[PDB]
Amino acid sequence: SPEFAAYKVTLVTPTGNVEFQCPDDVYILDAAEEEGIDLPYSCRAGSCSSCAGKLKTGSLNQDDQSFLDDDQIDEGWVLTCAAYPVSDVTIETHKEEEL
Ligand code: FES
Repeated sequence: SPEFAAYKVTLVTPTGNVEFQCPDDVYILDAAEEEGIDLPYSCRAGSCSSCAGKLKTGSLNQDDQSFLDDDQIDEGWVLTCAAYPVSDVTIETHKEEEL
């Protein structure tokens, strides 16, 4: 394993696909915001539905999330404020209305 790593995040947002590198120790939301992408949120603490997305491709660490149940994680749900990439990932954002 590397001392330092980042992963390519592809977000499929309502206004288009956007891509950026996300450090492996920065949450998806935080890294998107630093690149000027506006994503939904409210609690920023892993305990609500606001920042929900769907993982389409790759792997995440969501140890820091709590609101999604184990079946929802198995089904690909993501709380973007509380998720770290562990590989390159593609995530569809703005999926709250779907819960
Ligand atoms: S903004 Fe509440 S869980 Fe992410």
